[PDB]
Amino acid sequence: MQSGIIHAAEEKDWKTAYSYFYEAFEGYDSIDSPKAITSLKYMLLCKIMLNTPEDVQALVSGKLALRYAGRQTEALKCVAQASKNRSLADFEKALTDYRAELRDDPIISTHLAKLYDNLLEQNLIRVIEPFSRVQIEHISSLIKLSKADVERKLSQMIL
Amino acid sequence: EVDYSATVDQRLPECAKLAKEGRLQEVIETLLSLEKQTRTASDMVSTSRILVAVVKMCYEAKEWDLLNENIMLLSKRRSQLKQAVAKMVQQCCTYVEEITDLPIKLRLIDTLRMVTEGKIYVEIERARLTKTLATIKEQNGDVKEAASILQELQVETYGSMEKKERVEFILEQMRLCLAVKDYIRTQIISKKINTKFFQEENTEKLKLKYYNLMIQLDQHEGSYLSICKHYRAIYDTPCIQAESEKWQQALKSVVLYVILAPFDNEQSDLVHRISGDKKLEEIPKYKDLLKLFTTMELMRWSTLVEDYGMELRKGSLESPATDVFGSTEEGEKRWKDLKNRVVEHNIRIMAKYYTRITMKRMAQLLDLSVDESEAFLSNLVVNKTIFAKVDRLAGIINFQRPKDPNNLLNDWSQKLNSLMSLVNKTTHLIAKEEMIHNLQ
Repeated sequence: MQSGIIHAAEEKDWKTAYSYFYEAFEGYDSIDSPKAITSLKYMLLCKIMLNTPEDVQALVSGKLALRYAGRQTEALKCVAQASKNRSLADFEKALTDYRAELRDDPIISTHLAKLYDNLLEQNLIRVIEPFSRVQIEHISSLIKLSKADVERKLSQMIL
Repeated sequence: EVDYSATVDQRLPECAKLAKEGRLQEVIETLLSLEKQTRTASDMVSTSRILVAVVKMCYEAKEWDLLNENIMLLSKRRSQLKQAVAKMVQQCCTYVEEITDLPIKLRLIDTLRMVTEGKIYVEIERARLTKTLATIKEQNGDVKEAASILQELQVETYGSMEKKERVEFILEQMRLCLAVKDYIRTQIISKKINTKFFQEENTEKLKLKYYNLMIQLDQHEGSYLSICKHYRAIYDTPCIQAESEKWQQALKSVVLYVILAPFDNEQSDLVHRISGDKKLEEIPKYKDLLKLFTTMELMRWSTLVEDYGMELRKGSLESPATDVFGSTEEGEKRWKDLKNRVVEHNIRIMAKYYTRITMKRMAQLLDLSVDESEAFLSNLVVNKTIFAKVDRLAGIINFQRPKDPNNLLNDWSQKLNSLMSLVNKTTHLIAKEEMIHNLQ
């Protein structure tokens, strides 16, 4: 568990982090520990950041994880669904709803900013897909952000 | 190796006489000794007879504790004969069928299951006992427990059981899972059934039950094409075809769901095949709706609701309606989906014809506001159903892809090739005409 935490903090290599978290989850489940929920939530976060949210459902429904269904699994599942739908508003709703879960965990809090940036990027792409000369004001209205922020992000993306 | 047929025949009636007189304990001791001797000698028939007779004697005494203890002991007896245990379990299953009291039935069934757990020779008996226990639990009012109990079984592997019984067990598991609201498990279970089974001799009721369960499962989340396929399979059954009302309802559902299904190659092929049916005449309005959705011309939601609004929703006594568009929330959702289908069809047609259109005109022709039409078109483009580019500043929707010089030159080359082929064909026709009209 600690090895995965360290090799997910800032290393920018998430496959090995997920492997380590899976090992930790198996270990804690074997002895019926109360931290298996933490291991499951951290590996779900690893998958989300690896940008394959579709596997979150499979991980949660996996045979070993049924007894661990609950608030934390639901929170991370909702975050994964928000990422899949490419909805920054959905992500913000998930945060403001399950704040106790996704904002009191130090590691999840550490990665929240990067997840927010990635979701903003993908949301802008999805919003501007069916356009050729869309207006920045319209994009800002669609994505519920300020015009200046949207313009700056689009400039960075073009760069 | 050493037969005991004469000895068993001579002894059993005397044991029965003593048992009915009230000599239960002594008779059971003596029969246990005889069973030990028969098992040692490896006399299958003698051991089976002794076991069945002992169970019957214990049953016709209302000695339930004695029956349970005897069954367990005689099952656990060392080097017991599998055939003897099977015969005893069959007789005990008959007894469990006959018995009526609830807790007594439960305890006997539990003991039989514990005895026959994990044994190839007695596996159909265990499956039937589990089915009966699940039925009893459901009737008592534990649907979740009944579903769990019946799902614990694995019927696709029992090679001795007949295909009819296996299919019945699978269908019961599907029904219980649907009643407990476990759709992933229901789909996993339903995967077991091989559709080729419902063709051999009598797979009519089973076929109908399976297809109805599949219809429910798919309709849970919306699988209109698969629902239409299931309804076609139902409509194909001779039992449904014989009665006019049943096949009429089946065809109505098929047409309606094929209409509701989103557009794709498979959907188009299914729609064409359904339209190419003679029986549709008896359902005139639905045939008109199918023709409306197959013709490549704009259609209006208001006109559709005016013409077919009541026939497909409330119905008339001559042709009854269907639960496709009922007054429930499912029906409301399906009505909304039909409206979305109409909008998508209009967009597809106005993309087949039209290089550039204005957003105001597209909204005016789709009968929606500009914002709603923009959202619909954007969703279609994102999902990749149709190609479109919105120039919001000018309010123009471009349906033509960019034209590369390679594409332009290829089009020109194709035109030239077609021209040459047409010249050759014209020359052939001219030669034929000259031959026909020149000799005379």
